Amino acid sequence: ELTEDEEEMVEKILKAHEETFPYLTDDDKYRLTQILWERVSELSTKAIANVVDFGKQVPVFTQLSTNDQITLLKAACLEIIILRLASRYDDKEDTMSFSNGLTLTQQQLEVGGFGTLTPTIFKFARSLVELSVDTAEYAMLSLICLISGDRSGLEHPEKVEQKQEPILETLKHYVRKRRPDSPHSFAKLLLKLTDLRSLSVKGAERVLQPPLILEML
Amino acid sequence: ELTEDEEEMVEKILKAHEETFPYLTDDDKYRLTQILWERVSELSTKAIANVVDFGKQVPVFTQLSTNDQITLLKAACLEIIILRLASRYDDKEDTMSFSNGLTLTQQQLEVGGFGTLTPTIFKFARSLVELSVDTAEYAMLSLICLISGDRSGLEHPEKVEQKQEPILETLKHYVRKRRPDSPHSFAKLLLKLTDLRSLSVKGAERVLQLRMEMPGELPPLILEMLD
Repeated sequence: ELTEDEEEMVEKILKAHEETFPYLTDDDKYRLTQILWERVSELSTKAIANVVDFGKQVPVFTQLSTNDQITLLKAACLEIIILRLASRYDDKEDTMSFSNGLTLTQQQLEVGGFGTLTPTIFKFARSLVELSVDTAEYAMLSLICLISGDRSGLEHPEKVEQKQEPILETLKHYVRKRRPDSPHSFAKLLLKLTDLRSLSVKGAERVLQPPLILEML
Repeated sequence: ELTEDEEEMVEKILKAHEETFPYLTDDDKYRLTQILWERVSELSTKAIANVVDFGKQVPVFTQLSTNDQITLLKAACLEIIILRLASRYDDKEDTMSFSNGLTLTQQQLEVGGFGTLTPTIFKFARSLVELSVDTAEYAMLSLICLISGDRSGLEHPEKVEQKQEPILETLKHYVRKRRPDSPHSFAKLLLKLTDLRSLSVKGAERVLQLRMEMPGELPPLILEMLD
């Protein structure tokens, strides 16, 4: 249905996601018993560590200068974690899941450490489900976040943009193959990257209210 | 060590140690004159810092999750530093010497950072000199400490274990090369790891009291590990 290279790209990108963001409800989730943002903060360390590994597993990124890898990961990290979190949203049950299996309702999150943002997080995640976004799309779309040539202070921003160009074409074709009917689908998907930038800033604000990892040279 | 891979592995692990643990008596060691703890505690930062580098530079360790790297490094950091500090124990003069060259005596350390542990540290270090332990064997034991499947909270403890096994076999053959006469030396060297666990757990207890109840809590890499 699609180029041979591209299908190679999808699989490598998917596989990189899958290896560093395993599937859920096999090794089931749990719904909590009882105000408890302790775990949420706990899982942050591991969550970021995994996004790093995601990049290690995708030569393209591995092609880039070590400085640029750090710069892009620094800038991308929270965006990709949010996208992952959205990825685990359960439409049926109106819940979100952490990599541990901890599963929480919107209201439980509002009261805990997710604030007034929680509604806007859920709306976004719901938006992706309307667009029938799949694991492959989540992965590639993250990689588009990672390899973004507008980050401040890159050594070779032009190189970064070059590396980004094939994933963009691949995403387009994959989306087209899943959605031959709807020519709007690709634009809609990328513009959720815009949503994610804006959402990311707001989420970061609430983080306030990686030095061992940074030692990667 | 037997296979060409093993001899290679020794060289790699040895090299990484040397790269992160420079030789001493050259940039010679010196004794100040008269208190000392601040001198000791500052040097902690580098000491930790180099162990991180040791991990950075080493076969296989890099292969595993970023998480597991972090988990193992936190877990193993004090054991490796104690082992390193033992390497520099001087048998004639009864001294332990630091990065800089600063060299000290058992009593000085008792007043210095070490306190009640100091006797048990020196006992241990004495024990390693008896077994005639060399730089390469020190480097292997550090990685073996590092690559340890038993540490709590690992993502893939089975892999960490599998990654450990060739280094163990390699250490064995190397020990066999150096000690054809006594075949129980490899067993003896392993049991020193069990000593170092116990020694390390006591070490941590002192670190917690001393650093927080400290004039200066710094710095940024150093905090994360001990925590």
